[PDB]
Amino acid sequence: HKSEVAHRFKDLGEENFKALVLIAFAQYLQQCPFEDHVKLVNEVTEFAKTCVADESAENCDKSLHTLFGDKLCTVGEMADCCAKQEPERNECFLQHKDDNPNLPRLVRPEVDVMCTAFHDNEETFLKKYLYEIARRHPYFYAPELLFFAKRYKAAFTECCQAADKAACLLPKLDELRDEGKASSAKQRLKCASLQKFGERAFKAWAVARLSQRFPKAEFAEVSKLVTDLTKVHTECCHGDLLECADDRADLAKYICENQDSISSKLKECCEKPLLEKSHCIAEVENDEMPADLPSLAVESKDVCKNYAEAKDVFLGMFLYEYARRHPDYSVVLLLRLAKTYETTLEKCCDPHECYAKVFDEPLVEEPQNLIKQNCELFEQLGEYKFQNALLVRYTKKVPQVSTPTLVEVSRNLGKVGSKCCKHPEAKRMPCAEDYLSVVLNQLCVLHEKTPVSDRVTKCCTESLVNRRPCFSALEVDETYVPKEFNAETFTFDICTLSEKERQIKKQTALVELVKHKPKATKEQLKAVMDDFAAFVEKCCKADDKETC
Ligand SMILES: O=C1CCc2ccc(OCCCCN3CCN(c4cccc(Cl)c4Cl)CC3)cc2N1
Ligand SMILES: COc1c(C)c2c(c(O)c1C/C=C(\C)CCC(=O)O)C(=O)OC2
Repeated sequence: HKSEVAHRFKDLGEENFKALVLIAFAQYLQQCPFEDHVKLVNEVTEFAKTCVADESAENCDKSLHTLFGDKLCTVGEMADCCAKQEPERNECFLQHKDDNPNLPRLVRPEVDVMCTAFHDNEETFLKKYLYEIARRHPYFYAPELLFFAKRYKAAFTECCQAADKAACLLPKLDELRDEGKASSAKQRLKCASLQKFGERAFKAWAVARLSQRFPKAEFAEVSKLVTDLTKVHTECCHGDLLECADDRADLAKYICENQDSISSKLKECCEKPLLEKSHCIAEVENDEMPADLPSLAVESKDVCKNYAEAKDVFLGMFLYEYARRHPDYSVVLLLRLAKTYETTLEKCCDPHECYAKVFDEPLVEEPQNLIKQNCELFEQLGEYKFQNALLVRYTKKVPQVSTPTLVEVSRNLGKVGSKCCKHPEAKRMPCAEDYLSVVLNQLCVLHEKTPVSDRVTKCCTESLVNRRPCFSALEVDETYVPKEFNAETFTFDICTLSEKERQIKKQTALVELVKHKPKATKEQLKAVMDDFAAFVEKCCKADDKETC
């Protein structure tokens, strides 16, 4: 339409619009109180209704960026992003998006406290959810956040009328919260690939993953879906959230109305309501690959004639054909195979006798031996021992990395052994390798915020695919001569916290111990980690309390 806001408002409805806009505000200005934005959002919503009645009305033709930026610049904690033209302002807000914004961790009130607030003002409760999530996750998938919001509303609507509200609601919120971090982590990688590597980098990745999942589809179908997807995530990762959710609603539409040309596993995904549609398709299982499929063609003579007539379309089709056949090959491995074949086709183009042994070119043996060998060690140590085993070997590599970043990163890295070492041989690499680069991007984004090491940054700026191999061969930091002591930190209130929170601290000290004593042997190191745990347990099981 002529007016932009009215088009989105109509398509999405007032409910989603209101939610989508609020999420937009919370992700730009992450510091502003809950109440102050709510005021801004409703003003935009109320104004949105003006343009719906009549698009000709003043200020309606304005772009979504302009309208949003104007109402935000109305609220020493001043970066001063209110800097003239919209190409500058919006990109400014995008620039300032704090991955780790430093906000108090919200504590979870008692079940009875939360249920009553749900009966008082149910609207306010759900808004505070979108608010607090969008603040601490500025690169969260907005339309995926709307889905989680509804599920949040379902848990309270169901449990708070139960006999035992605490046994119902708590298992779920913990479940929702785990999925929250996962949905956030995964979506940050999609924004990193785009904004730090390029649209072609995102297209390539998308082609590969889709191909494995919709192998029954023709090439241009997947090619279509890649274009449509890239446009959704680009909109989302750039603040244009309204266009993001709107397109994604349209994306699922065109998909469910063309299932037979795409996949068979969308059967009941398209049974679920509007939001539940998008979520299902995103996670949908890989469709069975068609039987009686060729391999190659045994190299063709017209290889360089077709590679020059449509390079990307060829390489894309290569990627399509190869990925659709190998559900067991990780996207990272596949992109390596696609990049090894492209450079072979660049130098060689007697071409035939040059690119004959390309498919003979080891890239596959590396991840295989990686997963098999490590899951062995993970079975030997266990999650908390493997985490601990990694916390040392990684602080060793880069002691300069802040302890918090070392902990969470190393924590989440070990958790690979719990997630993917369960699957058969075939479902490991699509699980592990993919999940690894997600956690690896966590480090990169945290590090990029407060950088203190070149080795870490070297891998992050390098090829996204080569991140893992690069990080595994950073050697051990020798020039870490200064290893200053820490008096106050070791001094352990720690007994009112959950068992999980307790271990996290015990792991915080593990890093600090190596940061003070790098060359300290793991044999004398292991002794300290056992006693320090034996001390905390002993001095709280006793009537010492806060004296020991
Ligand atoms: O913040 C820091 C400080 C500096 C630093 C240096 C190196 C580094 O290592 C990344 C490269 C190895 C990746 N491992 C490979 C093994 N892997 C694993 C775990 C369980 C099961 C399975 Cl199957 C597997 Cl493969 C976990 C991920 C991390 C850090 N991090
Ligand atoms: C498997 O998820 C990925 C990942 C991990 C990456 C990329 C990617 O495109 C997708 C597919 C995108 C999806 C499923 C959108 C969901 C929907 O369909 O609504 C990428 O380029 O970097 C990494």
